Amino acid sequence: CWPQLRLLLWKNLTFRRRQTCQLLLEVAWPLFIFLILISVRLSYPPYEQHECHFPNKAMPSAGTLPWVQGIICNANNPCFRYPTPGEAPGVVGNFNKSIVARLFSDARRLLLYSQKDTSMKDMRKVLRTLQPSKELAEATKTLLHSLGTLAQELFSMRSWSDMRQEVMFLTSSTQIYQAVSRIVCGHDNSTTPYCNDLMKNLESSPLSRIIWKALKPLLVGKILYTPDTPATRQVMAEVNKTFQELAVFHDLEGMWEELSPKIWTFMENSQEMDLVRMLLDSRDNDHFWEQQLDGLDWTAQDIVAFLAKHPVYTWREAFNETNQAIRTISRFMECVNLNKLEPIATEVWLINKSMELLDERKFWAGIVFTGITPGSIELPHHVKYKIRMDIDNVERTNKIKDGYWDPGPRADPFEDMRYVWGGFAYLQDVVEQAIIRVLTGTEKKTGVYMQQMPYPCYVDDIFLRVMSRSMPLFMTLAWIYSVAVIIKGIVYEKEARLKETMRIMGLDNSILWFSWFISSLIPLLVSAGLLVVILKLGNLLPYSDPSVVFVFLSVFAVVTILQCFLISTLFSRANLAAACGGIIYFTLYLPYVLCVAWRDYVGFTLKIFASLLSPVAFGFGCEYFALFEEQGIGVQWDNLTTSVSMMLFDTFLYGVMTWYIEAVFPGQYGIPRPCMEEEPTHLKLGVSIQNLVKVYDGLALNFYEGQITSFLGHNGAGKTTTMSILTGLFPPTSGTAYILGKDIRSEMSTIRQNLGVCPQHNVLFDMLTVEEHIWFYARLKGLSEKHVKAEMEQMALDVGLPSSKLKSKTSQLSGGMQRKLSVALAFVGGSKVVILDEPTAGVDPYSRRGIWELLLKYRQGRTIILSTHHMDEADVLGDRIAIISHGKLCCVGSSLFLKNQLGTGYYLTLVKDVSAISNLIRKHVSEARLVEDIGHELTYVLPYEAAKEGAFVELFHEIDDRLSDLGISSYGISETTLEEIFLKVAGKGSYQVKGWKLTQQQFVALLWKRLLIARRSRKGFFAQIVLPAVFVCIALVFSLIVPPFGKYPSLELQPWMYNEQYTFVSNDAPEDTGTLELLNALTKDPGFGTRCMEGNPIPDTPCQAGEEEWTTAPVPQTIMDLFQNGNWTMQNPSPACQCSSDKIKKMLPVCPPGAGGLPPPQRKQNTADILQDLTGRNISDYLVKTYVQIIAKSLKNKIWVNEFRYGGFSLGVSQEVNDAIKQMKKHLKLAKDSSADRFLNSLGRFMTGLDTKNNVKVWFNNKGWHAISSFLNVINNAILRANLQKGENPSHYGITAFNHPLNLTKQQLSEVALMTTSVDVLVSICVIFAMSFVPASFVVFLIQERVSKAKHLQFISGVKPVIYWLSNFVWDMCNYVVPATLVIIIFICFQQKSYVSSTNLPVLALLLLLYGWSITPLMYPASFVFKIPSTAYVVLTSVNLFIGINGSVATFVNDILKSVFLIFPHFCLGRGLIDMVKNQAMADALERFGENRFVSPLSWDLVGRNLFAMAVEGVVFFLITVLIQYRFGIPPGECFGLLGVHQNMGYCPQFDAITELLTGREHVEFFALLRGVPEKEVGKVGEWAIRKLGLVKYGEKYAGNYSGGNKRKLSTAMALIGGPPVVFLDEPTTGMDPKARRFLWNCALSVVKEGRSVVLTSHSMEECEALCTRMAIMVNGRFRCLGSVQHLKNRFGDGYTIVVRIAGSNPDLKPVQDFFGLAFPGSVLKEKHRNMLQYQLPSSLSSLARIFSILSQSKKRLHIEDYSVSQTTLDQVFVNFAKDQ
Ligand SMILES: *[C@@H]1O[C@H](CO)[C@@H](O[C@@H]2O[C@H](CO)[C@@H](O[C@@H]3O[C@H](CO[C@@H]4O[C@H](CO)[C@@H](O)[C@H](O)[C@@H]4O)[C@@H](O)[C@H](O[C@@H]4O[C@H](CO)[C@@H](O)[C@H](O)[C@@H]4O)[C@@H]3O)[C@H](O)[C@H]2NC(C)=O)[C@H](O)[C@H]1NC(C)=O
Ligand SMILES: *[C@@H]1O[C@H](CO)[C@@H](O[C@@H]2O[C@H](CO)[C@@H](O)[C@H](O)[C@H]2NC(C)=O)[C@H](O)[C@H]1NC(C)=O
Ligand SMILES: CC(C)CCC[C@@H](C)[C@H]1CC[C@H]2[C@@H]3CC=C4C[C@@H](O)CC[C@]4(C)[C@H]3CC[C@]12C
Ligand SMILES: CC(C)CCC[C@@H](C)[C@H]1CC[C@H]2[C@@H]3CC=C4C[C@@H](O)CC[C@]4(C)[C@H]3CC[C@]12C
Ligand SMILES: *[C@@H]1O[C@H](CO)[C@@H](O)[C@H](O)[C@H]1NC(C)=O
Ligand SMILES: *[C@@H]1O[C@H](CO)[C@@H](O)[C@H](O)[C@H]1NC(C)=O
Repeated sequence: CWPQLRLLLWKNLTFRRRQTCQLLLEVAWPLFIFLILISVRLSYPPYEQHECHFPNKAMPSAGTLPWVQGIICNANNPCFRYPTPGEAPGVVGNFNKSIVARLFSDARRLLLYSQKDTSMKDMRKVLRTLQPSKELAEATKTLLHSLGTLAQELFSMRSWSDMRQEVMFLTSSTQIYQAVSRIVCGHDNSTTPYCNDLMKNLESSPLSRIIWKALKPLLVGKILYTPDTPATRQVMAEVNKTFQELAVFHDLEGMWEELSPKIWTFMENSQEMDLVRMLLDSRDNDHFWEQQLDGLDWTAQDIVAFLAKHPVYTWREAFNETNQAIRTISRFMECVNLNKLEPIATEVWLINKSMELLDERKFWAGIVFTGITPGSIELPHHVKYKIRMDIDNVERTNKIKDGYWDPGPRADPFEDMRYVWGGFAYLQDVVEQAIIRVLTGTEKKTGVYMQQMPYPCYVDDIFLRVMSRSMPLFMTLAWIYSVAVIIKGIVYEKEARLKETMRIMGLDNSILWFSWFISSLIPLLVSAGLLVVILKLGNLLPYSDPSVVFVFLSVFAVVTILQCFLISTLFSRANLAAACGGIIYFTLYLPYVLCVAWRDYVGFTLKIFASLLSPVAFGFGCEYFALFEEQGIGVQWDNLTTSVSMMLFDTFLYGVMTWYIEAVFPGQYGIPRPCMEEEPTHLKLGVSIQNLVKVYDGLALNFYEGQITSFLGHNGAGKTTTMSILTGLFPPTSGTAYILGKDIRSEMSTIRQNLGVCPQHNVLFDMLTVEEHIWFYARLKGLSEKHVKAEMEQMALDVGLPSSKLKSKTSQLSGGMQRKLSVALAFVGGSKVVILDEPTAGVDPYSRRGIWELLLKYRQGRTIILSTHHMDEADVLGDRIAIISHGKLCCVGSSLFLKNQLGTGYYLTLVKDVSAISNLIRKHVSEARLVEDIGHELTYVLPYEAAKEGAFVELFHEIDDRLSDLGISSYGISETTLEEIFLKVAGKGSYQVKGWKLTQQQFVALLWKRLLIARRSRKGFFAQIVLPAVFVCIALVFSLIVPPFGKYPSLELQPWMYNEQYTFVSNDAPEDTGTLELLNALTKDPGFGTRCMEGNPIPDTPCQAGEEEWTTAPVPQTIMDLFQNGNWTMQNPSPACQCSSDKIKKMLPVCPPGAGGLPPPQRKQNTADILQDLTGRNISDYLVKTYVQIIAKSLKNKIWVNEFRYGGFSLGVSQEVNDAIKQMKKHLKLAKDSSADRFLNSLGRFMTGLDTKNNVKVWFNNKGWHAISSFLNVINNAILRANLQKGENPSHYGITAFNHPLNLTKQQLSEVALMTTSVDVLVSICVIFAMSFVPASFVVFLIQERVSKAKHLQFISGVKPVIYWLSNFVWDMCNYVVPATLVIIIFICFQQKSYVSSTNLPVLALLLLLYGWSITPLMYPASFVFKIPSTAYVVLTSVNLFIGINGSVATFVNDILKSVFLIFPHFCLGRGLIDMVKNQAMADALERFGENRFVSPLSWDLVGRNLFAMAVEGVVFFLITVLIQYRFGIPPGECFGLLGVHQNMGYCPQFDAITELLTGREHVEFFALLRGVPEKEVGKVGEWAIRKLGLVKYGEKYAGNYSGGNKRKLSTAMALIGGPPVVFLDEPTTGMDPKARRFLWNCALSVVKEGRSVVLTSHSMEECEALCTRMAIMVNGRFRCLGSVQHLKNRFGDGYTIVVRIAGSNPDLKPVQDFFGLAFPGSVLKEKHRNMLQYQLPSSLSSLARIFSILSQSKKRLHIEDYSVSQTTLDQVFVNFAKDQ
């Protein structure tokens, strides 16, 4: 079994090598795919980012100055890469090095000191006393002390010394930025054009691009509120106070203008300044000043120089600088809108005013209070308010998350930070604080800070994940090509009956399947190894062992090969299977991507039950590979095992299914599973049949060695069954068959080793040479190398191709040479018993004679068993003819015995009065009669038993005597043929219709034929109507699940919008009662917010009742010992872990347990979430470590990891001045209703609104889109509930905030309407792909009818092919229209207002109609150049899909492009659909906004140009299709057969040309309707033709299910429908059966005898000599008689043939042979047998009387028993004419 496997492997490798066309592409396709993949990979490098923290943002309630400082400088999330000091639980600053803060603190200190200072009083007292004494010295000392204290207080500021330097340095790109960052924080018709171009150059400068967007809605915006309720009025007045807190710079200009002259005259010409300047320079005061100054700068000399009078830095310069600064800050503040408060009556007017202000580019958010009942009391204890703002300034409310998870803290300052720079959080906090202050009436000041949670050193490698999760597509493209190739190969080897021949030679299917598996696995394994190598080298899958991926790809190759072995058992056409394999593989892989989208509810059992396919298992393996690759550790030898096990189970299942289907459902050739002469005993016996039986008798026949015995039968008895049983593959019955002494049922393998079989089909492999065939067959026989070479040389010498030009050439020989080689190949191995099956089927007589010579040369003891339907072959070759019938043996014996036992007498033929010759013959012969009389031919019959006494000689002498009297020109005599013995043993309409009505009749006939072939196709090509239907159905059901992408509902800001989350509360500095009560109110019965309190005022979220436990999670002993080691302080409280080392890219840092440090006490807060106490713990490090470890643990299980925590809280701790200011205002220059009073009040308010007792940091995760506002509302509600007194039941006390964006403007609606292409193009492509399936049926029907089936056969008669094409187009439109209408109704069923509208439906309908009308003729010329059916479907579908994708990409993107792309109807339909949807969307947007537009879609600009374009395109395409086709002596009753005007000629093609879906009578009815037969008598003509050509019992049956004889009879019936004067036939009886060819011959004779000549061409000379009368051999062409029949047999024919048999036997008589040789001089020994001789006499036919005389005289002397004399045949004359060429 090993040499056979080696031979099969060699044959497969040689088949693969000799092509040199598929293997190089099989190698280059995956190479190109992976090169494109690595080229795309090299363009997207991985994005690495270090771990970093974010600063804390200050809200307006935490002070105006810190809020402004946080807004201005740190507004870009610098991600400082280190824990900022603001994240510490104690300090909430990070603005300690600010200069503005120091200046404000120094100003506050100076203001507080100026009240207690009384130096002015002492100076006035000294001035009054001076205007020496005792109290004068004490007064002077007190004045000096006060002056020294004032100087020490003034010189300790040092704030203006830096601000002045900064402002002079302000008046190179990074220098100004650094100066601003140092001065701020740490490290047109409406307004004047001044602020206009100020803002213009601010937007035009690359310095405030991140600051102007945040400062625009602060000083330009405007706030509106509804309704006009006194409670709303109070809360908005509080908001206005909060806003005007920073209005101190407004009333400063008036104060400066009022206090400038006073201070000027006080410093210029006042006595106080004079006394101060006089007391500064002296002899003893210098030491006092030097001591009081403590060595600081600006000594007394500088003091006198600065405070001098009439003057380098004098106080006048500082005065002018202060004046200029006040002037410029007033000019800046002049256009700062601080009156942003507008009350509106109702909501719709508020929205209208909001849109109007948005059109004016000055509009901030608007508050809408719900449930107020205008006219009410202070508050209803539950305030509900919504904040409406522009969609470009707030986060979207349609979704709360990004969808698919990805690393990254989402900290973009502009794209995902609209809640900060948009102004939502600030205004929300202000409104919440105002509501709290109005509800409680308290004076507490609690600040709120926004701290963002840091991220633990993430990297971005999304491309790697996408490539590793979408691997199967690129991994299986080239493999789909390869499996298509191998499927084509398998189906080609199966269809050519090669597997049946291998099984006949003694081979099992197991070894064939194994050889195919190996030959398909070798190149697949090579490709898998190369792909593994290129993946390891190209850094596409690094840190991965090549061995595991190599074995994975090997298992994938094995399972794909077994899938192909399963699929190949369902097809019978090589090209069709090759085209369908890739589609089947694609639709079998599609389940993987279908399941990967809905994997949220996919269980393990469902995955296992769905893992019966190979692509889904490969996808699961690739997902596991990606999961183990994204963490940098890779996959090595250590899920995947389950995937490999499922793939092996799939291989086993595919193998079992293949073994089952091959047995139960085989092809059209397999078997499905649930007158006796004396036997010559002088030779050897090879086969012995004894009582063979079957399923519905007795067979006793013996075959001898040195004889070529025949086996005849009607193919209906037990002849073919017995021949098959003798060859094996069939279980025998209760009988015996001893082949060379071996029983069939006993041993079958020993018999097949020496048994040659030659079936009807020639067995020759393609791409192979004849010497390779000989070698392969000889090696499969079982011979050694020397015997193989000897047999090859002998066969090359015997066949007749001893030349290197034919031995090394492929199967390019003629049919005769191929048949001769196939016959000779059955004699390899020295087989002692051979069984032939119909040799020389359709070869010319020369190749027939050659094969006969080869068979006679291979007769030396080989037991040749002939089996053919030809009688002349079995007569001239069969030595013992055996004819059986009815399953039993009827006759057996030699040719002479069978002809002389039950045959008829000789047949004489005279070729030129018929009564004189008949009377003479009846006078000479006893019982003679006339057989036939045809044109120049008279044939009679004579009894063979008569004329034995010597009457033959006298008759021949009488004929030769008066031969010139009669008109006979030549005479001949022959014997009885074997065909007669085998047969003995077993349309007109009375008038023509050709004319004007003939065209209409042909049109209606073609339409009727097409309707009949389309109606009877319920099982055939009927999917062309239901497949586009379901395609459009699924395309529409896919378009009803996509959101409109233009809706923003009212989203309630609550932290419970997510399923599960973790919270935390950190009580820092637990020594204050306020922080303790705030923590209590935050962790009391009401809970965090308004989730559950006296009910559930939030939809679809009920609260839990009982959950209260302060428990700690267990900890292993390892971490316990690690932390008992010690040295774990606040700084570095846990072992950190590195991330993204060199050459190792890690998505998240992995490190051993103990990263968090300790499990904090967790407790469920009765709100579907748990909180953990983090008091006294490092918040940032703990959060980072817990987040990274939780994400790692959740990703290690592959459970679609999502966010873990969202928010947490950290509580901590941070009038006299006002009183002093009031005293100063009253004490000095007191006034009222002036600018000074207002400025002092504003300054006092600003100084008061900057100190906060306690504060809370709200840690929020920016991954949640609405996480900051939710927890802000929560902490505001907690602050509200903490400020309640006397126990007001804080359960029903809460504040609810909403987020509802305003209505979209015109531009936004236009962009939303235009952004629908991403949905429209998919529907357009799906509709195009569904509608491009109808013309494919028409084009494949045209291809099927084009290959000599119906086109040329109808063109033979007058059919006017233009009318044929017109009828085809009409029927295609009528078929296309019904399906188009059905699709339109299906579309109409659904409610798609974009199409069902009264202005979109008829235009949609006519567009589809025109698309069909234009696409029908486009594919018409594609059927011309296609010499294969059932294959253009997939190619044309791929071309249409490519054109559709090209049009879609062109529409995606221009005028000239759209103008020239109109030639494609798919592009036209796509553009029409796109324009229709766009017009509908624009009209809907205009109706929604309040406009009116009635633009009809039928305008020539939008839609209507494409319609005319497609119409003219279809017209010119039909014209081009019509023009392409055009490319711009035989007397009556003479069968003049060529032995090499349209309506009056009949034609019969060689190959059968019938439709497989029509009946027998319908064919002749259609052909009569085409031949000008009236519709009235067309049925009578059809019935007449049916009765003439037989098959009456099969008149109503599909012609496709007929047999060869039935198809030939149908062709003959069609050939004589109209009754032409001359009918042309080509091979009428080919491969038929006796008793059936005689019927066609008699029909032809009856046709020709009625005065209608026939012209028949064929290869069998027996049919020609039995039918034709004049062998018109047109060597020179045209018409030329070649001397009839008998004339040609007597003129150029050979001599006679005499077969003689001796009376004596055992074994023969040499004297008879000697006398026969001595009698005739030209006697040749044609065949010498035992008791049987035959001889040939050339050039001695004219003396036949003398030959008969000598035979009669020698019968008694030579002891002759039987004799026979016959003439030459027609095939002998043919080979004689062809041998001399
Ligand atoms: C919670 O836990 C985290 C870590 O788990 C703690 O964060 C640690 O403490 C500091 C955070 O404020 C970090 O100190 C910084 O370290 C930087 C690293 O630079 C190098 O440091 C190494 C020593 O590790 C030196 O040999 C090198 O020469 C480098 O200096 C320092 O650069 C940084 O110094 C600052 O530089 C800036 C700019 O020059 C100055 O303006 C500034 O004044 C300061 O000098 C600073 O020393 C520390 O690295 C960080 N991580 C670790 C592992 O310690 C938190 O502190 C914990 N929470 C609490 C409340 O303690
Ligand atoms: C809300 O505050 C604004 C300014 O903070 C107030 O507008 C001031 O008063 C009148 C307009 O009512 C103007 O003459 C002033 O110039 C405005 N600005 C300043 C700085 O005084 C407004 O009156 C306040 N409204 C309510 C209802 O309190
Ligand atoms: C608003 C009014 C009341 C402020 C009055 C205080 C002003 C006039 C005084 C107090 C402190 C003084 C400053 C003290 C220090 C210096 C640094 C020196 O190199 C230039 C002069 C300069 C800058 C002085 C300018 C004048 C000064 C700013
Ligand atoms: C006789 C042999 C040598 C030639 C056979 C032609 C083969 C190689 C060509 C002709 C038609 C081609 C197919 C046409 C359609 C498709 C569908 C597409 O989705 C995958 C490629 C696939 C499956 C092509 C594979 C290669 C193909 C089958
Ligand atoms: C900043 O912190 C320092 C301590 O390092 C402190 O002295 C200073 O007052 C702080 N600045 C503030 C709170 O503005
Ligand atoms: C805003 O949109 C809502 C949503 O339907 C609609 O009811 C309202 O009339 C619209 N208002 C304006 C001014 O367009």
